[PDB]
Order: sequence, then C-alpha cells, then structure tokens
Amino acid sequence: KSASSFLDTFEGYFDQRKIVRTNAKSRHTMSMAPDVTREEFSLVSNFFNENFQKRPRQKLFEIQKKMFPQYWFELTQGFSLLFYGVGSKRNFLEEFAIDYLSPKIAYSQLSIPCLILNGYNPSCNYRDVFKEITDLLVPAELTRSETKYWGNHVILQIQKMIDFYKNQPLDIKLILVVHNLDGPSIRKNTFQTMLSFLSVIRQIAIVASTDHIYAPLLWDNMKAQNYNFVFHDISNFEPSTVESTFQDVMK
Amino acid sequence: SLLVKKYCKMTTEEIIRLCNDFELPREVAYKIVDEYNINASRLVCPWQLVCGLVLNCTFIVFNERRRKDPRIDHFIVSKMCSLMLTSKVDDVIECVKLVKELIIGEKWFRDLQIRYDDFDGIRYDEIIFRKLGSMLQTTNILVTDDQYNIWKKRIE
Amino acid sequence: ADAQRSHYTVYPSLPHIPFVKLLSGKESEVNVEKRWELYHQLHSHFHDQVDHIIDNIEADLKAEISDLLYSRCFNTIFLLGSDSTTKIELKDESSRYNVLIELTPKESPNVRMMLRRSMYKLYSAADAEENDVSYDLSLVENFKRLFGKDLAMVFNFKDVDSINFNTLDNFIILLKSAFKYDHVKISLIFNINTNLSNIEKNLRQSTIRLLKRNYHKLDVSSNKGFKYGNQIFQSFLDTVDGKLNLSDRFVEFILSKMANNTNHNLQLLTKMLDYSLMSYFFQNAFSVFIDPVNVDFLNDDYLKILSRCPTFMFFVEGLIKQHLEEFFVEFLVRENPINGHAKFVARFLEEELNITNFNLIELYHNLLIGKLDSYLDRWSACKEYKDRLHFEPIDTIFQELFTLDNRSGLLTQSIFPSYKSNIEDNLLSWEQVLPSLSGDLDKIMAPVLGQLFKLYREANMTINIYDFYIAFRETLPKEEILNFIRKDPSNTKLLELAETPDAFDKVALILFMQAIFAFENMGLIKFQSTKSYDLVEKCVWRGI
Amino acid sequence: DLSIISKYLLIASYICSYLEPRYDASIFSRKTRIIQGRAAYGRRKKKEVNPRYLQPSLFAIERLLAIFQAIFPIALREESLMKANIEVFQNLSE
Repeated sequence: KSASSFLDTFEGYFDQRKIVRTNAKSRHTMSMAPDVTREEFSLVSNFFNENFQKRPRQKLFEIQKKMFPQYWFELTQGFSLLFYGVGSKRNFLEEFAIDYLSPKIAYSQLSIPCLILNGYNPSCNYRDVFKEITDLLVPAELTRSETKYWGNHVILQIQKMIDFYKNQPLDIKLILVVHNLDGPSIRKNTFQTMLSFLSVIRQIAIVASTDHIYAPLLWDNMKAQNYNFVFHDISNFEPSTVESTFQDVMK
Repeated sequence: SLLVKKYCKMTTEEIIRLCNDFELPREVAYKIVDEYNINASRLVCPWQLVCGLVLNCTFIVFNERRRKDPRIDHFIVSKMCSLMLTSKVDDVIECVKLVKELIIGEKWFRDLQIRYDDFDGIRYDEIIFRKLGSMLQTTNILVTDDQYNIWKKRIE
Repeated sequence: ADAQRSHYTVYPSLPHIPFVKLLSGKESEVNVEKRWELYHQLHSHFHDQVDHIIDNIEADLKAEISDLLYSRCFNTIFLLGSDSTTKIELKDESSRYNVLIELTPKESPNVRMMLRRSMYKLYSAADAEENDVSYDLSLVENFKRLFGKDLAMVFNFKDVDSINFNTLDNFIILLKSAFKYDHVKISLIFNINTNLSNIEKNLRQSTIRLLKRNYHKLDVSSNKGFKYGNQIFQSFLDTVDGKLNLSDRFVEFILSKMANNTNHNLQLLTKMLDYSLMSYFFQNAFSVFIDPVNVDFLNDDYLKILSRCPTFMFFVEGLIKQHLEEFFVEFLVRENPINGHAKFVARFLEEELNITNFNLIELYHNLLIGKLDSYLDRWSACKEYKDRLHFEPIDTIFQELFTLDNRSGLLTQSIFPSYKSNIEDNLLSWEQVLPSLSGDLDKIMAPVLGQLFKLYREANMTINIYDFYIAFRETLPKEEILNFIRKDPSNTKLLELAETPDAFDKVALILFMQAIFAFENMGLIKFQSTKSYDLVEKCVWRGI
Repeated sequence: DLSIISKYLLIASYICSYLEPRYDASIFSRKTRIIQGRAAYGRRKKKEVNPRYLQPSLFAIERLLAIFQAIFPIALREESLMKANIEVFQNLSE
C-alpha cells in the first residue's frame, strides 16, 4: 500500500512518484513464489473461468442483448460500432454479428457474409485480408493510369471502390468484424488507413472492439471521420481464454 | 470553524452520537468508527474525514427519501453549517468529494451500496442502461410517475 | 479452430425493422411502421440539403482556386486549413498543355522520387491529352519539341505539414531551374493546416525570398466565416420546424463539441444532429403524432404519460389556483416561429448591415435562452434595431415530449465518451456493471480484475510483484475457496490438487498471473525490464 | 485556427519537454490533504543554461495528460476537472 495523500487525478499522479529510498526496497522475486506447472494453471483457470461469477455474467449478457436492435439501427445509418470494456468482447461480437445481424439484414433487404478478423493474432496482415475482401466483393481492377508510379495497390483500389460505391444502392453487402482493433499488427498506420477507407464505404458494416486503454490515440480527425464511430461500453469481466493463448503466460 | 481545527483528540462516544444524530443504524455507525480508527494516525484534520463519512453514508441510507423530496438534499447539508461552525457551504461538499476518493474502493462501502441499492445516486437498473448507452433509458426530463401520484393524492 | 486464424469468412445459416415496441411493450406495430417511415422522411430531408451544401462547398472552393490560379517565378498559393480532399481542375486552353501534378509525403522520400513521379505524370498526361523518355527535368526542357505546345505545370503539394521540409526545399530549388525555358510556367499549391510561419521557419531564407515574388493566401477550412456551418444547422432548422424544438443545453453541447474540432467540425455537427434524431425516434412513442393525421390514435398509455409534463404541471396548478384529449389535439397547431425569426435576423444581418462573421448556432442559443440582446450588443453596428429584432420565447405546454434535449448523458456516452475513465471506473466500482443476484463465493469475493485494480490503485512508482501477489492473497478467503474447489467431483485432478497443503497459494497465483497479464494487455501495467519479470511500473492513473 | 485542446496540449507538451518531472508536484499541486504528508520542496538552485535553448526531453503520455489536466481552464455532481476523453486523444493524434 502507498503511504500517499492522494489517489485520483494528477494529485495521485504527482504524489505517487516518490523517490523511494534504497533502504526501503524489498528484494523479492519469483524465487520464493510457488512453483506451478502449465497444466494445473490451465485446469484451475478454466474451472474458475467456467464457474466463478458465471451467473452475474450470464444475467448481464441477458441485459445487453436488448441493445442489439439499437446496434442494428446504428449500423443502417452509416455508423461504425466500436465496443469497449473490461473483459473479452469476442463472443459478444460473434453472437451479435452472426446470430442476429446477418439474418436481420438479409431479411430486411429482401445471408450476408461475415469476415471475422482476429487482431489478437500478431500475424494478421492487410494484404491477405484485402485479397479476401476482393474475393468477397469482386471490385474492378485498377487501370494502368490508376497505378501511378509504385503506389500502394490496396489503397488505390479501395479509393476506386469508394468512388464506385457512392452511386450504388445503399444496402449492406458485407459485415466486417474486427476483434481487438488495437492489437499488435492491427494497430499499425497502414492497416488502420485501410479500414478507414473501407469504413467510408456505406455498403460495408464495421463492427470492431478495442482492449487497450490508450486505444483512441490511434485515430486523428480524418480517421475519426472515416470510421464515424458510435461507442458502446460492454464490460462483462469475461475470461478471455482465446486471446491469452496468443501471449506467453508462463513467463 | 471546526474544519480548520487541527489534531483533535477524538473519543469514540462523540462520533457515536454524531452518527446517531442523523438516523444512521448501528452497523454503518460502527463501520464509520472502524474506518476512522485505522486512518487516525495520519489525519491532518479528523473532522474532514468524519463529516465526509457521515454524509457519504447518509446519502445512501436515506436515498429513498432523497429521490422523492429534493429539498432534503438542501436541508441535511445545512445541518452541517449549523453545528460545524462553518459559514461556507462549498467546504462541506468539498469534504464529501474528498472523502469520496478515500472511500470508493472499500468493501464495507461496497456492501452498503449493494444493500441500499445506490450506485452514484441511482438504482442498479438505471446505471446498467446508462453505461450501455441505451437510447431507451429513462431520461430525467419528465416528472416521476410516483411523484405524479403523490401530487394526485395531495390534491385528494 | 477459427479462433487461431488471422481472418476467415463465415456464411451464417439463415432459417424487418430495428425499431422496438415502446410503452412497456404495448405500442402497436403500425405506430412502429409510422415511426420508421417518418424518421426516414426527416432524415432524407436533412441529408438532401446537406448534400447540396457539400457540393456547393467544393464548387465555390474550386472557383476561387481557379480564380487565384489564372489571374520568371512560381505562382504560389498557400491554402490554409486545407485538410486536402479537393479535386483541382484546370483549363482546356489551346496551344498550352495544363498538367496538374499531385505529390504526397508518401510519394516524397527524396528529391529524385519527387522528380521521377512528376515527370512520369507529366508524360502520361501529355500522351493521354494528344518512344520513351528519361524521367528528369530535360523532358520539361524539350516539351515543345515533343508535343508542339507550351507547358503550364500546377504542383499540388498535399499535406505539407507532413512532408520533409529539406526534401521539399531542394525540390523547389530543382524546379527553379526550369525558369530558363520560355515555354514553361510553374504554379505551386501548398496545403497548410498549421500556420504560415511554421513552414516559413522550416525552409531556408533564399527559398522564402524565391516564393515571395508571387504568392497568395486563401483560407480553406470549414470554419471560414461560419457560413457553411450556418447553412447546415439551418437545414436542420428547415427540417424540424413545426415538429420539434431544440433545447438550449443541446445547442450549447453542439457549440462546445464543435469548438473542440479544427479540420472537420461540419461532419461532427451532422453526426451529432443525426444521432439526436435517431435517439428521439427510437425512444419516444409520441413521435407518431408529429404527422398531424395520427391524432385519432391516442390510447390510455399515451394520455397517462402525457399528463406527466412540467408544463402541464404548471398549467393545471395555475388553473386550480384560479378557480384532456380535446385539449391535447387542438394545441398541436402552433408553429413555434423561433426558427423563422432566426432565419429572419440572419438575412437581416447580412442583407444590408454587411455583418457576415457570425455563428447562427450562437445566435440560436442566445435566442433560446432569451439573451439575444447580449449577443448582438457585440458588433456595435446594429444598435438601431434593439426592438425590431427583439424576440421573447414562449414556453408552450407539453413541448417536452416534442424536443431534442441533452440531459440523459446519451450523446456524451455514444459520441464522446470518457473512455479510459469508464474503463477504470468499471474496474474499481464493478458492483455497478455486474448484477448483484458458486453461490457463497460470488457474494464474498470480487472478480479478480476489480480486486487487483483496487490493490493496484493504492501503490507507488514501482510495485514488487511478489509482495503485490501476497497483498492479493490476503484479500482472498481460503475456506470457501477450498469449499468451492471441491464442488465438482467429475474433475478428479482438481480434487487431488485441492488435497495438497499448498492449494490456496497456488490457486491465488493462477488468478494473479492471469489478471496481471490481462492488465499488461490492457496497458495498465508495464514490465520495465525485458528479462527477470520481478518488478512492474504503473502506467495509468484514475481520473486523469 | 487551431483548437483550444490542441493549444493547451502543446503548452503541456512544452512544459513536459522542458521541465523536470521531479519538480512537477512543487508547481502544479493545489489539493487539500486529508492524509498527512509533505509535498515537494522545489528546486534550490537556478540553472546556468536556459533549457529552452537545448533539445527537448522525452516524456510519457500519462504525465502529459496530468499536466494538461492541471493547466486546463475550469457542484456535488459537476467534477469540473476535464478528464481524458475521446477528443483529447484525437487532438493529440492530430
């Protein structure tokens, strides 16, 4: 515990950066910590992740499923959804965008394909994802004049899709789901530029989540315009057992 | 002013009937006593903390009367300025919002907010739709229907 | 497993309106259809005028660029607040090819690449307008010998506040060498979003003297005299007039949020107005009565919640102290002419008085709050019309069901949330997010992230992770952990690990390591050393 | 033309670059202490060299937000200090 006077605001920030004397520093490591193997960590972790606080999470998820028509109404008006909160938002976005959103859009326009991105995976790439966007939306290929002089073909092709899709009917052809938009390979500038120019296209629905507490530093005013986010807090204290396998936990 | 006074030799009985002056039950009074007697060795002015504990507990214990009649929120804080010898009304709400930093994460205050069902001034079902960004939240522009029935009985 | 991929396509297996039933599930479906349709006529009526305003913005800006461009040195144009999206077009003038060459900082790693891309664009345009060449400035030298026409080059430097200034300086010095050719004239367009002096002190003084021979300045930004904001808001006032009125707190919310955005405040204004209209047509059941032909669709719930108005409160209290459906349906005809009065004082303000540097949103806010006179006591040229332009708002009855107001905190949660504050408040006061319904364990012990955050908030510079784990153990109770860990006899590994005498410390270490790396992924905590992993630094503080 | 948040973030960035973090609590701290504890004493000496003539120093985001909240211009449910919302981080990104 800190021997502080303040805890909140800059008052607790400046007051908690004390220059602690070297005589009052404890030399404690993991050497006298308990020795734990991998399998018992996995067993205890899955047991509390499937039993501890499970009834309040189930109840709370039963409240926040009532927000699904409001989310759909936000998506039809051109707003991208960004979800944030404490805990895993993987299962929420899968259930909303698969069980609910695609059948509702498909029946209202008379299923809709759902690309699902895993930003917790460090090997998520913009060129592979855009080749699949090409595979799903079949855009027209760039002319020689449209390639300029060693330009990025992905960005120029998406800009050509932007000034193609402005005169198409405004109906959702693709639902594009981004788990963990602020993970390691997905937070970089080119991939965010790609999704901003994709979010300009009204005919693609953008559903994304973030996990980092400093994540809104990723977007300047142009990118914030292009995303056009409506923010929604979904805090549920989930396990996050899928993303945790992509980091090393035994270290 | 008693808020200015420094290093007061607190006995238990004076804060016992200070808690008993404001209709607080015995449990929360003992929790306020035990909350003072841990932090007592490092207090600049203990009356700051005692007033903050008493008021921040009595807006939770008496919140059901607070939602019905608003003027009691203008009343009970005025029962500070009568007996704390303070002419300033900003100092006592400063006491409330500076004990709010020291009280928020603790277990007994947590259980008090559970058992009287008060979460920054409102019910749980109000704040779960306030945090979710619900459009269908009860916007505080209409008068309350319970208050409407109270005024209808006032006519009757 | 799909969870271990990077990206995958799912086609869900399928077996019509997102609006829901209001009045506690008693609203009829025809009212839902009317709400959806009427929201769509209001939304379409708003965005048609928004689209015409936007095309007028680009058309007038193109006109003034073409005016400033065509009426032995560069013709320099400094576009302040550019946020470059303009598609500049040039004249189809005979005996001289006019080529627009656009350059971005991504296309500018050095001078050689800038020259090569410029000459490739020049040759491509000159071939498309009517043997291979070298992509250097000698193509500019021999332009009349290869195409028979003069050359007019207009360089559009996009996002000059991102380009390397030494490279741009050397490219301008390179372009100076084409001034010895009689058939060449060069225009430069610099798209600036910071200041002129910022680029003036990142260029050498000889280049500044070069650019000073022929230079013009022009403001581009969306807050140029407010007239493009003032149109759009008035378009909203041309959409909602006679139907709903704006609240003063909603208008000052608009003012504060547009004062916080520099380059793009028009689209932020449109987004806030759209989301307010969405929230109204999703929340209120009285929005069917905006159409004046639905007045026969009143029920008991509509009158039951209709009577709970502060205006109806004051009216019936006054009529009781003096001495329902027909009273309601007749009082829906008044027009609320504050919008017409605001448009009238605007057209009076730039009709003859030549006052054009005003915000119509400020004027409408001061007209709403009744302090209009304090608003037009600033210009000191309209002193003669303090009674000609005077207006008193009339507080009508039950207008609080027909309004756009910001009091529930929905706009500031959906459009501009306190993001990191919400994260740390849901971490610290978790009982707020989680229901208060492992029956004996959930009442006693918090979720591990919340307890770990409460121990985290009360710590110093450097947290020793072993002692922090001990502080996490002492919060946990051993007895009901050992009771609940034996409440599933199917898994025998859990029972035999529970039988071990070091079970509680081990389980606490499982939960502690899981929660620590949860905080490390979220960014709250940091290992300062790549190896060892014996100490941590706090990154974030609550309430900043 | 530039925004009020971006101006005050530039002022806070300049303060963070050209002043030492250890003397922050002697300059910006103004809160009444319920808990006993001495604040920072301040610097004894004056520097021989102007720090503004030299290269700027490197700081963290949380320090910049703290000084920005300390220098930004201003009952029971008001909380007049401005917290780091979306617009602060968006202006920082610009």
